[PDB]
Parts: sequence; structure tokens; C-alpha cells
Amino acid sequence: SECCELCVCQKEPGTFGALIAVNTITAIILVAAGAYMAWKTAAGLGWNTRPHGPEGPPEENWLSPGISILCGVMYAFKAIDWASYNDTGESTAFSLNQVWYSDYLITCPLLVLDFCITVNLRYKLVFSSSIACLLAIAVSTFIVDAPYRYYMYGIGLAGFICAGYALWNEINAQREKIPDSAWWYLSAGRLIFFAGWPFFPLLWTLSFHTSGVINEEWYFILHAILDILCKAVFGFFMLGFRLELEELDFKAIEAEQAKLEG
Amino acid sequence: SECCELCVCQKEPGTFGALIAVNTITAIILVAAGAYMAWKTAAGLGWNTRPHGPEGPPEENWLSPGISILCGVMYAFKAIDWASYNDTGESTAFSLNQVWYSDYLITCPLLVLDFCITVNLRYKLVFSSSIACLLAIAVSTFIVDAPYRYYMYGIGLAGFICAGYALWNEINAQREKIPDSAWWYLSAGRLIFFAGWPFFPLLWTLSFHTSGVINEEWYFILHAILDILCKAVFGFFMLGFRLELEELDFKAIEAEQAKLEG
Amino acid sequence: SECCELCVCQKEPGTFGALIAVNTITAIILVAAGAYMAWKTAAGLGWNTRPHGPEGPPEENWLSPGISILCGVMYAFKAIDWASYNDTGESTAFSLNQVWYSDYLITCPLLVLDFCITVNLRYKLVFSSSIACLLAIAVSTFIVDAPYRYYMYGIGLAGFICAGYALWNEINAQREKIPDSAWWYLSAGRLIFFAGWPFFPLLWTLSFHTSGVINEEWYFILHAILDILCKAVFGFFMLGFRLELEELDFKAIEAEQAKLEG
Ligand SMILES: *C/C=C(C)/C=C/C=C(C)/C=C/C1=C(C)CCCC1(C)C
Ligand SMILES: *C/C=C(C)/C=C/C=C(C)/C=C/C1=C(C)CCCC1(C)C
Ligand SMILES: *C/C=C(C)/C=C/C=C(C)/C=C/C1=C(C)CCCC1(C)C
Ligand SMILES: [K+]
Ligand SMILES: [K+]
Ligand SMILES: [K+]
Ligand SMILES: [K+]
Ligand SMILES: [K+]
Ligand SMILES: [K+]
Ligand SMILES: [K+]
Ligand SMILES: [K+]
Ligand SMILES: [K+]
Ligand SMILES: [K+]
Ligand SMILES: [K+]
Ligand SMILES: [K+]
Ligand SMILES: [K+]
Ligand SMILES: [K+]
Ligand SMILES: [K+]
Repeated sequence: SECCELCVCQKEPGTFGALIAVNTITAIILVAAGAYMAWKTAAGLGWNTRPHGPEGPPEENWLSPGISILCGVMYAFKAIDWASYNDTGESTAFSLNQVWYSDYLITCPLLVLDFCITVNLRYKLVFSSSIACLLAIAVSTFIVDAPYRYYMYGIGLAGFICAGYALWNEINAQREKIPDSAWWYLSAGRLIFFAGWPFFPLLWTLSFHTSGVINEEWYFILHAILDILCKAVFGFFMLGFRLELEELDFKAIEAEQAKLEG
Repeated sequence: SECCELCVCQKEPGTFGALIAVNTITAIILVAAGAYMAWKTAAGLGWNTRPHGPEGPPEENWLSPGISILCGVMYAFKAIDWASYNDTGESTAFSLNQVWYSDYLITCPLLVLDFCITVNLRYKLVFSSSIACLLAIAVSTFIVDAPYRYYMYGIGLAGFICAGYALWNEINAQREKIPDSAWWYLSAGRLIFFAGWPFFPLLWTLSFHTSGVINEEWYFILHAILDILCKAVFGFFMLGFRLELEELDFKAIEAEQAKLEG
Repeated sequence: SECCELCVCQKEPGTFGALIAVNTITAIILVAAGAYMAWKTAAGLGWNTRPHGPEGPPEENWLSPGISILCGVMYAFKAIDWASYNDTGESTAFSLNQVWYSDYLITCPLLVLDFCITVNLRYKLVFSSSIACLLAIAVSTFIVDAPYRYYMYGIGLAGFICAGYALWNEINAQREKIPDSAWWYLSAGRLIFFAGWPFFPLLWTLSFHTSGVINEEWYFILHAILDILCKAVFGFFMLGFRLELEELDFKAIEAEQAKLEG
């Protein structure tokens, strides 16, 4: 039928509790992580919350909490949607669970931008737009029928590997500048970027529409954990990196000022 | 049926004259207001149209006329759409009247940005993106079915109140800088922002889909007046503010130059 | 029926080879042109590929290759879509051939921006957003029914003529600055802009939905050539302009440095 054997549209009303629970929990996690990040950025500069200043926190210091909070709002909307599936058995009109990877568009162009701004990686906009385009091909690979979904997957994967290589090069060409104390958080966010991301593309090969190992319910459940790790946990490592840099900057400024007085 | 009792889809062909008229009138108003604003910005700097310069009017001086003109084009498209409802009785393919608050997305992210640029309010992009996201929840609250539209409304209203509080704080933390002559126009645009906006959210509670006091025809008619007051009249007050600032700046420059010669 | 007499939906499975071929060829052309442009921008500054520097190529030097490559990816997706029409006889779920001029949105706001950045034309964002809005009216004129498609066409054409006039003025008010060596490429990209663009609007008058001279198959075939000329060939002239400017800049810097040493 319209709903494939392994879809959430074949599940009966009353059997969606797991999905609502997972999505509410992830909404809370993402929103609260983003709220901690927001508090940390507002409260102060470095690890010891040094008073910001007249201009306040930079506007890019809000990109990171921003994504986490927005993804949490998205997940709350998804859980509201899943609750309609539990009752009415037929979703909402505004369902963020209908189009797969449609929310990942926004989130990704915002995260790659974050990384590229914080680490001062070059071609910030280039990278961010490339990822938006590769995550538009991702949506397509879920909607487009069999033979052509694999052709589209090929294009998307080629570009993903190309952009990944270029990104790797950029981070490794900024390693010299990045202090060793701040590199821990960077390498952790990179690890999240090079392992965690390829996971999204490989889970495709075992998905409900491709193979059929993971049914749509469980695919959705797994993409929630992956979002906690991207979005939320990526931002906590990037928040850490930022704070380390800002504490080291405070230290450097204070030392420069000591030498200025002396 | 698909069309609720109090909808424009239940109205017979030939009974849409009022809607076409209102929407054409508002199109004219918004476009002409934006054109006056455009002329004023191009012609000169302050109230006495002081010759601009080599670079010309700043690109942000076009955000304000821009929105008004675009909303007027939107309303012209809406009136064309309403004319098809008057004749064919079944709308156009490209109807800006189908999805409610879908046009408000663009207009709002552009207006909050305007305010934040002109008054130099901090977190410009943050505020603008927050409003875009809260006006995406607004569209949802019109499409999503009963129980879940109120859950979504709750999220939207929470964020609206949060962003409103934050905005209020920002404007009041910039009051010291803003000259008293320019504050008149600011307080008027703020009044339009804190009263006029909450009106949009309260009319929801009495709308065709929520309660049923205001049928979709009249809801549409009221949202046209509200757009004249937001968009058009908001920009005339903001244009006024800008011009006041620019005239005071011209005065300050001329005084500084007199002291430079002396 | 839903498909008009002169549409690609009336063509039988197996008769789409021409469309696939044209769209694959254009995909290759656009991608390869954009890749040459990308190589040229990365490799060096001017015509003689002068080593760039620490910061590398400006982020706007990627807007031009970018569009060409993205339009090539779009056309590859279109050819994949056309192959489904050749086999299944009913398109893909993600068809870039469904909505007419929907891809032109992105491409156009990116190209006008390019021109305005490279030639330092004023009102860059204004122009780019105007074109995005006029190319949203373009999509409408393909979907909206008879009487109202001509009303929308009128609005779109009025704005197109207005924006065209304003653009002409801007380029002619920057002619004095632009060196004569670089003007060749500029006038060629302008020629592509003032002739080539009006072609898009005039082909509308003879299209499958308006008149019926050009059926949708051949309209699609012609819009592919027009994209090679816009996108691809526009960027090769703009790449040329950029390179000329950069070689002249290198020359000027080297002369200034000779005088600095002397
Ligand atoms: C926070 C959101 C994330 C990390 C989403 C990432 C999405 C991708 C890395 C998409 C990957 C792809 C697919 C699974 C579909 C098409 C092929 C790829 C590789 C672009
Ligand atoms: C110029 C356009 C304007 C002023 C539109 C504003 C729209 C809102 C303030 C939306 C308000 C909300 C709803 C009516 C729906 C969801 C809840 C709110 C408060 C976000
Ligand atoms: C690279 C993409 C290009 C050059 C697309 C350009 C599209 C236009 C110039 C659209 C023109 C118009 C229509 C054919 C429909 C509505 C009326 C116009 C003039 C805006
Ligand atoms: K901070
Ligand atoms: K950042
Ligand atoms: K998300
Ligand atoms: K989804
Ligand atoms: K994050
Ligand atoms: K002005
Ligand atoms: K402004
Ligand atoms: K509007
Ligand atoms: K509407
Ligand atoms: K306005
Ligand atoms: K270059
Ligand atoms: K450029
Ligand atoms: K294209
Ligand atoms: K098309
Ligand atoms: K190009």
C-alpha cells in the first residue's frame, strides 16, 4: 500500500507510546542542553564566567545553543505528532515526521557554520551550503523510488566524501593555531563529525526503505539518539572549546596588560 | 467537510467582492507606503533630504520599504486569488490565502531584523530567527487538529512571551543612547510591537478554527488591517525614527566641523 | 485532463530519451564549467595563477563556481527524474521538473548577488531579493489558471523591467571604475543579462501553458540551453572579469612596491 510493510503508518493506534516517550525525552535533553549552553554563553566569557562586556556575547555564541533548542522544539513537535498517531492513528497536518531528513537541513547548515566560525575554518559558507544541498539529496533518497534513489544516493555520498575530505583538511590546517588545551574539545567534536556523521549515511543502507533491517519506528528512535550526539553533545564539546579559548584569551589579555603596566 | 462551517470555501462564487476589495486596497496602501519610504530613503538622509553620498543609502535602509512593498505584492496576489474564488469558486494554484501565517514568516523575520538594526538592538539575528520559528508554529496551530493545536500554541506563546521580554529589555537598555527626539518614533513602533503583536496571538483564541467568533472571511479582513499597522505603519514610524537620527547626525557632524574649523 | 495536451505527462514511457540526454549533457557541462571555475579560483589569483595567500580565495569567489555546480546537480536530478518517466512513465517523488522555475529561484538570487559583489554594484541584497521575488511570481504564472496568470505576469514583468532598469543604471554608474580590459567580460555578462534574461520572459508568451507553440518537452530542452548560457557561460565571463581584475591588481601592487623600494 502507500505505507510500506515496515512503516509507522502500519502501526495501530495505541502502539506509539515508545515513540512519544523517546521524542519527548530527546526534546527535553536538547532544549535543556541548549539552555545550559545559552546560560553559559550569557553568564560569562570563559570557564570562570568572566563578565562579558557592553556588546555582550557574540551573535555566533548563540548559533550553538540555538540549534540544540530548535531541535528540541522540533522534537517536541514530533512527539506531539506521535501522540496524534497514538490516538487518531493518522498523524498531524504539520508533521515533522512525514518528510525524512527535512529538519536535518536546517540543523546541519547551522552546525557546519558553527564549527567553521568557532574554529575559523575557511570557506564557512561554502561548507554550510554544500551540507544543505547534500541533505536535500538525503530527503530525496527517502522519497524517490528504487532505482533512482541509489543514483541520488551516489551523488550525495560523493559530495559527502568530498566535503568531508575538504573539512578534514581545513581542521588539520588550523591545528597549528588551535591551542593544545582547546584541541581536546575540537578533536572530540571532530570525532563526532567524522564517525557520527558517516553513521547517518550507513544507517541508510539498512533502513526500512532500502533494505528493511531497521523499521521506521526504530529508525526514528535511532535518529533521536543520533541527534542527541550531533546537535546537543556536539554543542557541548564546541561550547567547551569556545570556553577554553575564551579563558586562554582572558589569560593572555591579563598577561599582556601586566607587561603593559611593567 | 474539508471546509469548516466558518470558512471561505463555503462561500459561493460571487460573494467574495469584499475580500478582493479589502486586499486590493491594502495592497495599494502597503506598496505606496513602501514606495514613499523608498523615495524618502533614496532622496536624502534626514528630514530635509540631505544629499546622500557616493555609497548612497545603506542596504538596510531598504529593508523597511522592502517589507511594505513585498507585503503589498503579497496582498495583490491574495486579491488575485480572491478574484478566482469570486469567479471559479475554488482559488488559484498559487494561493497565499491557503496556508495561514505563511507570508507572516518572511515579513516578521524581516521586521524584527529592521528594528534590531535601526535601534542597534543586540542579538539581531537571534531575535529574527526566534520570530521566524514562532511564526512557523503559528502556521502549524492553524493546520494541526484540535488537541495538538493547543499544545503547539502553548510552545509558541511561551517563546513569544520570552522573546517579547528579551526584546523589551533590549529596547529599554538602548533607551539611554536613543535621543529624546527620536524616542517618540521608537516608542510608537514599540507600542505597535507590544500591543499590535499580542493582538495577532489573541485573535487566534477567537478564530474560525479555535472558537468560531470570527469566520475566515472576517479573520482575513482583520489581518489585512493588522498588516497595515504592522508592516506599513510600523515602517512609517521606523522611517521617522531613522530620519530623526539622520537629521540629528547631520547636525552633529556640522557642529563638529564648525569646531574643527575653529 | 490534469496533463495539458502539450505536456510531458502525455508522452508514453520510452519516449523520453531526448530529455534525459539533454539534461545529462547540461549537467555535465554545468558541473564541469563550475569545476573549472573552482579550480581557477583555488589555483590562483589572476590569469597567471598567482599564489593566493594565507586566507586563500575569498568566499565570494565560490559563489560563481557554486551556482554552476549546483545547477549541474539539479540537472542530474532532473535527468534521473526523466529516466523514471522513460521507464515508469510517471516521474519521481522528488522531481525538479514538476514545479517550473522553482530551481531558478535559488540560481537567480545567487547570480545577481555574484554580479553585484564582483562589480561592486550597490544595493546587492536589494537586487538579489527582488529577483527572488520576481522568480516566485514566475513559478506562479505556470501554476495559476488563465485569467490570473496574466495578472501575475504583469506584476512580475513590471518588477523585472524596474529591476532591469535599476541594474543597468548601476552597471553604467560603475563603468568609470571598471578598467577597459575588464569591461569586455563585463559587457559580455551584461549582454547575457539584458538579452538572455528577457528571453526567459518572452518564451513564456509562446509556452505550452500560455500559447502552445513550444510543448513542455521542447520548452524544457530550451531552458537547458538557456541555463548553460546563464549559469555556466555567465560565470565564465564573470570568472574572466574577476581574473582580469586580479591580474591588474597584482600588476598595480607590484608597481606600487617598486615605487616603495625606490
Ligand atoms: C544533526 C544532523 C545531522 C548530523 C544529519 C546529517 C545527515 C547526513 C550526514 C546525511 C547523509 C546522507 C544520507 C543518509 C542520504 C543521502 C546521502 C548522504 C551521505 C548525504
Ligand atoms: C507583520 C506580521 C506579524 C506582526 C505577524 C505576527 C504573528 C504572530 C505574532 C504570531 C503569533 C502567534 C500565533 C497567533 C500562533 C502561534 C502563537 C503565536 C503567539 C506565536
Ligand atoms: C539562471 C536562471 C534564470 C536566468 C532565470 C530567470 C527567470 C526569469 C528572468 C523570469 C522571468 C519571468 C517569467 C518568465 C515569469 C514571470 C515574469 C518574469 C519576467 C519575472
Ligand atoms: K561566552
Ligand atoms: K559559533
Ligand atoms: K532535528
Ligand atoms: K523525520
Ligand atoms: K548544538
Ligand atoms: K535615508
Ligand atoms: K534598517
Ligand atoms: K504579508
Ligand atoms: K493567509
Ligand atoms: K515596513
Ligand atoms: K581567484
Ligand atoms: K563573486
Ligand atoms: K537550475
Ligand atoms: K522545471
Ligand atoms: K555561474
